[PDB]
Amino acid sequence: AVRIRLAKFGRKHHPIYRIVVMDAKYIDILGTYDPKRKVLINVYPEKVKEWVLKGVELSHRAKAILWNHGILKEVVPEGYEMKRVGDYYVFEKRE
Repeated sequence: AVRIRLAKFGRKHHPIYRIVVMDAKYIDILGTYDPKRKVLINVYPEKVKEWVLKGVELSHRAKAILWNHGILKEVVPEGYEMKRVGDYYVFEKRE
């Protein structure tokens, strides 16, 4: 399926992860994350609103980054709920 997940980028002792949209290059890049310093180097919030509200599945850690860094809070409207589905997370309309 099309999912939001992490892809390796960078070097030994300094790993870097792109948050990407891919089907299992990439469909879209949602941002760039540094796990050691715990910062988002780049983020593209218009891209994350689009894909997340499309019901695309997020990996646990892609969800964690975007939630903790308040990216989800700025872009996901009330009336959309996050659901935990197996290994993934999805946002969908309440009703």
